[PDB]
Amino acid sequence: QDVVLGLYYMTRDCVNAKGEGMVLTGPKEAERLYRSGLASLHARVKVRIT
Amino acid sequence: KPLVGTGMERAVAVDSGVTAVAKRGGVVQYVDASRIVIKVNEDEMYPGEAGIDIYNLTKYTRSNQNTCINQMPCVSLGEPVERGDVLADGPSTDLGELAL
Amino acid sequence: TEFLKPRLVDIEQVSSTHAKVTLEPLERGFGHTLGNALRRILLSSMPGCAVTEVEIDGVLHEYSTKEGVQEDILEILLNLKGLAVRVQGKDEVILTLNKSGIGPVTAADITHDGDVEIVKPQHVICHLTDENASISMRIKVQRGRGYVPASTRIHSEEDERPIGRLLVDACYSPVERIAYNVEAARVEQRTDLDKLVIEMETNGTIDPEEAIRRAATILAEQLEAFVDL
Amino acid sequence: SVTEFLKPRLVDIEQVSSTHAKVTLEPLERGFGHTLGNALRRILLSSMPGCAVTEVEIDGVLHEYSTKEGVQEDILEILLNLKGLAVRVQGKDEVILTLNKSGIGPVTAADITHDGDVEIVKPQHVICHLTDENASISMRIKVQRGRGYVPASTGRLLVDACYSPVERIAYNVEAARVEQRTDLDKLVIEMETNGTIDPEEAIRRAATILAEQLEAFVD
Amino acid sequence: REEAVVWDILDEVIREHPVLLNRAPTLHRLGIQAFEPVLIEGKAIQLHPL
Amino acid sequence: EIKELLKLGDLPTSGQIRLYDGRTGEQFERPVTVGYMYMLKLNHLVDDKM
Repeated sequence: QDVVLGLYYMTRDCVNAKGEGMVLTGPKEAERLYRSGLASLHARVKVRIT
Repeated sequence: KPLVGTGMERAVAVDSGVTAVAKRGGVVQYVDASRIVIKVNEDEMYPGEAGIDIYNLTKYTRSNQNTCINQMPCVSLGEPVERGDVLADGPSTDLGELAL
Repeated sequence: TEFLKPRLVDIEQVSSTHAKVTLEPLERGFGHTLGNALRRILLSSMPGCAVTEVEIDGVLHEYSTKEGVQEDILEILLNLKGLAVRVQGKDEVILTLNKSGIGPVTAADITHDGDVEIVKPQHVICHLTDENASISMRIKVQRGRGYVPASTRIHSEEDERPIGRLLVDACYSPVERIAYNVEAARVEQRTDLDKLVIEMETNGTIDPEEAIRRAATILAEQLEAFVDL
Repeated sequence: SVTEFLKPRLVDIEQVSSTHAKVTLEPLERGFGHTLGNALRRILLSSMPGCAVTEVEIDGVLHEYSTKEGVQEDILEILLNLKGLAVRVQGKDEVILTLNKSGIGPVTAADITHDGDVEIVKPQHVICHLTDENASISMRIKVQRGRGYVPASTGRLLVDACYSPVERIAYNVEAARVEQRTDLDKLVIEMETNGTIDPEEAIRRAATILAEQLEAFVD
Repeated sequence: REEAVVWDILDEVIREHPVLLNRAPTLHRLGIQAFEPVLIEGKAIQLHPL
Repeated sequence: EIKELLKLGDLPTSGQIRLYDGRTGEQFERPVTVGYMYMLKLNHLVDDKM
């Protein structure tokens, strides 16, 4: 029950959020951004996925 | 104490028979966490009797669940009391209110 | 690369227990890093000096009661646990508490010593309720850090302490709550220089001018490994 | 023993690869694992200094909204890939490089104008693919030295600057014991860097900076 | 004597020896499972969330 | 009336406060409910059952 709540909260998306709309070169850079506080978790972004 | 209760404690803790209750009004004369002696006021003193009422509080004693049931005083030397007031808090009770 | 180093620009001892101290200047983020690292260090590892054992003249076990006292022996021990004192250059000390007469028994009744200082003399230990009532106890105080329960203590002493020595759980840590607030400072006509202000509520045994230095020393020595690679 | 806190001995430094390792510290006093790990993370991830591309000028294009032909990938993709480039710049604050390429084939980081003072740690870094017989590109790439990871908050084109070489650092604490207690912390630190700086020295630097910041109070 | 060396013996004996954990009422076979044990200071059995 | 009493104190009329994680110094996203709940230790302690 708790884990699914965590994943639901993590992968949800919001309309306007901090760090929205930029381009991230990869998932690692995204994570760094979040941990530096420069971006919100629910922010909409374009990341190069492989 | 409970911060949020329903006021029912002021009765449950009294009628439980576990707290020492002042039989008559009077003034406390001596307390030693074991025996509280009350100078029952002459308005309720019997003409020939002593006119001074003891209360031998029960200390650590095993209960049916192997718990301690000691009663501890709450009144102070020289404090006036009226008949029915809780003198010594029993286990799980404090200042006359049930507190689990 | 422009990093500045912090300096304890000011300390305000608002009370005997509550104080504030400002570290300035600090670059970006260092306010958070220092504020939290120092908060954790000060809450956890700060040494203090607390009561460890008690021995009252005519009692045998903590569950008993003394004649002519308003508080049971357990409540006397609980009150003693709250006593906070300083000791000057010793690892342990034995203080005698000799008292009689109707009235309270406060920390002032303890036999004062030149190296022992009580932060709050207005601490009440128990109430005597008889004219001839009297209590004498030999309180033992030890330095240390952290919290040492009596169960761990006696099982680590490895000798049988005599009957009549009661052991209380000591909470050596003398700080109660540490908050840090980061706010900008007008330095060098440039912004983004955080002034970290730490406000601490203690028992009053230690002065922040030494508390923060000891916390910083602890952090630096633990940091020695990561620079030792 | 009131001033005798335990000092860990590193169990390891499993360099799973030239970029990333699994530096583990053991043992630490309870509550010291996070106190050290989060502080090191907070240093590395946002305050480490390095040189990274911050501004770009591509030939005859005003904005990444414009997708110039001759290149398989678009200008936004070019900018993100150029952001991925790791550089080691010696003794300068900012530099302007020029990359020029021609012919049917990809454009790789080995083609930049090596000044000699500038070291491109990954010549094999692919930039883009040229899609014409006459396909040729030339661009002026600005490098600057700074600290941390500066976002895009600020014919030039801005790009996010990854000054800090640490691509990723994550740490865990776990139970470790001595002969009499199991309340102690073992600190497993993992970091992956861009490769300009080896991780094992990167953490050495991080601790360096922090210790310096602690200098005014410790005796 | 719970000698400190005896704990090293236990930490060596228990290395790869499974233990069966069996909550009751065990309606279905998934109620009995084997686990690799790890020593814990307390007195409660540490179970996995999943 | 709960709102009125919270207003009498300097406490937030919302009932929920923001908290900070002690390990990392970060602020939890979105406030959380904090208060004084009356808790009881039931007579089922483990040392009587292990």
